[PDB]
Amino acid sequence: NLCPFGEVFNATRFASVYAWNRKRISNCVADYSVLYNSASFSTFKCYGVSPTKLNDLCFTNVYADSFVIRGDEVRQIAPGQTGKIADYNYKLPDDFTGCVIAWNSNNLDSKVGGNYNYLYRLFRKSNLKPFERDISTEIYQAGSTPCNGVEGFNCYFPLQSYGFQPTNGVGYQPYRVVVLSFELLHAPATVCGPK
Amino acid sequence: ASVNQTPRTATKETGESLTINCVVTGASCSWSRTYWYRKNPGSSNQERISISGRYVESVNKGAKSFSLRIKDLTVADSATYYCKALINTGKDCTMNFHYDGAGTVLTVNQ
Ligand SMILES: *[C@@H]1O[C@H](CO)[C@@H](O)[C@H](O)[C@H]1NC(C)=O
Ligand SMILES: [Cl-]
Repeated sequence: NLCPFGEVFNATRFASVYAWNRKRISNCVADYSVLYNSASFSTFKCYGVSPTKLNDLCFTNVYADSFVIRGDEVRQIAPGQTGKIADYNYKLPDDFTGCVIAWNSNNLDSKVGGNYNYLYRLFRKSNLKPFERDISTEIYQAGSTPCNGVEGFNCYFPLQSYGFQPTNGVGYQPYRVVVLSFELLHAPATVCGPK
Repeated sequence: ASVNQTPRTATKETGESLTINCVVTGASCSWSRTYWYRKNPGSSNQERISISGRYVESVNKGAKSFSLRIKDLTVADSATYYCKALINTGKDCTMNFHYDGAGTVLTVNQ
């Protein structure tokens, strides 16, 4: 009966942003007041909905995307943004209907000597469409000469590690991010609030 | 669930070669190779291994395995080598996370 939002926010592991995860939420009641009444988030921004009114709303489906980025990239998780993350890793649509939530996760995701287990995509032939995901590992041809799957000058591996160090300032620290999409289609609603 | 990497340790003389195998274990879902990397003694840095020349790799989806081969071993190749994979998980194989092998400690002599 109760939507499994705990599993999303509380999960011990989070995805790399380039390999971001999505959880479908359906056929359940969701008490969103638990989120918005929580002071543990550094970012909590909604588009097209007022969070306080969620507990009295119904949607066809809810989607929860989650991943880690650095603090000064959270700005890119908004409609109409550009940057390595927005262009090449995770893109919201211009008409996004949902909420972006984030918090500093230095005390989980930083490691002494550096945590290299979080990755992002540095290059791509074209920008991602909204909610597109790209997990490929092809050598990126940055010049005119074909790479033939070999690295070298202007032939670049496309993923790069963040390398999160606890001694880094907060703009460079890891942030966990949860994007809630609220989908409304001409179909029976399956995700409603306590009212 | 995991990646089983063999051998766990290895000692070789200059000129020989090393083969490392990584078997994706406890997975009913698909997976993909991400990259291989090394950690040099006394450093926390992870140096991704670019596949070319004396570094040959292969992938065998039938055996749920991927491998790396290093030719013309030199003393400076002494390090611990890791394989990283991106594995789908969960009931419907709808989530993914990266998993590393437990590593191959290579010592090169002569
Ligand atoms: C995470 O787990 C704790 C367990 O005590 C719970 O109180 C909390 O509400 C959970 N978080 C969310 C967002 O549900
Ligand atoms: Cl091989």
